[PDB]
Amino acid sequence: VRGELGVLRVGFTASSAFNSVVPTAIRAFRRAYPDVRLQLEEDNTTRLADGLNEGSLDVAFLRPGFAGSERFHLRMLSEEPMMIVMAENHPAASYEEISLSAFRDETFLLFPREIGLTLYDSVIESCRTAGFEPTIGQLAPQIASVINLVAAEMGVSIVPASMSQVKVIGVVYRHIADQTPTAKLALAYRRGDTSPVLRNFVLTVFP
Amino acid sequence: ELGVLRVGFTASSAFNSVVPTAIRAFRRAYPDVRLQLEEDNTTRLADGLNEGSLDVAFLRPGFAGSERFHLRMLSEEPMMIVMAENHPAASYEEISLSAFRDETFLLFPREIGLTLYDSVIESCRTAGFEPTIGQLAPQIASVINLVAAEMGVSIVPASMSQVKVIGVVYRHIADQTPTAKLALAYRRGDTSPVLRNFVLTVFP
Repeated sequence: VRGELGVLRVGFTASSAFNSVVPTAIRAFRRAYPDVRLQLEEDNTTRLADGLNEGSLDVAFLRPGFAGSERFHLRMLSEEPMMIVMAENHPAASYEEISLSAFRDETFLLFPREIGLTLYDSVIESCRTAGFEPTIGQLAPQIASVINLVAAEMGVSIVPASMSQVKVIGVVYRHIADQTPTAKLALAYRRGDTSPVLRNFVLTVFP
Repeated sequence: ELGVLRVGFTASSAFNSVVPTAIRAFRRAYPDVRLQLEEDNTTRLADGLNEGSLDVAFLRPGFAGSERFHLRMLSEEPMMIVMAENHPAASYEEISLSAFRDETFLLFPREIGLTLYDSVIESCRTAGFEPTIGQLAPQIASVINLVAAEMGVSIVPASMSQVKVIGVVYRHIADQTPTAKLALAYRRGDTSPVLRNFVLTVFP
């Protein structure tokens, strides 16, 4: 009965929310352990890291490949293909499978590097791997914000595959035929945490 | 026909097609104007109209200081309800608001905006209860994802139902509610021809 009562702080990143595993993780756990009071905090991967260090978070969903990652339990959760979101009318939705080289001279909308550090450097690298430096467009607040801006035919973007559940009119998500760098997702917690509540949560994702 | 025009809009309106459609269309007709988009909530939108940083805004009418501007109504969409897919309420064809009295509501003023947030609260009260507000702490944009996680139920503009997050469903509200309104606003007496091309493109 250890740890079936108390309070757990769960953090996750803005676009990781859209990945179906965070809502599932949370929903499963709130079933087994109704009595435990959750506390959800959505934030930057470095925010989630700092807060796990601080004691202000107990478990986080976050994108591995951050500096100092060799300080926590990092358990690989999810790997997802990255897809290009354009406007429906765009010339290139006509091509079946999209090569990123066809978007050299486009304006690439993106989140700020501080706003999404891990996703960004891999987004640029695919363009680079595709043989051009992307022209950065208008900075937008959240991953969903850029999708509506694509609907307004303002740019193309690259999003995790789980954003293709934002079915705004007038955008489409296509698949790149290059490296298709993925979006990794990892369950991260504190090394040495003997909380039972934490493992009640950590085994929920890993039964 | 030349210059820059500064356009602004609420995060939530960008799901209502009128905003992409009116931008996409103007961008076609007038490629020489450099569009500048500022996504922000209505109160700062008006602020930017006043201090001069914004020349038109898509926003929610009936705010205070709304007589210092021009506002022409653009759309009105009903507000629906998002709930987790294995909710008891999923199974009713038409749902009421009464049936959520003891329920947990997930409103975040940041995502939806004051004017919408308070009216949804008002709406519950008209049903016959004070809605028990879910998470005050660390407000995060996008409730649908906490609704997929069975943490509550939220009320969102009909536009938002294009967010087909797995594990949520959306249903219409049989209780007569207030709807989600959107105006289009510019300063009184702005005498730009570039500004007028934006308004005419929205209201042709």
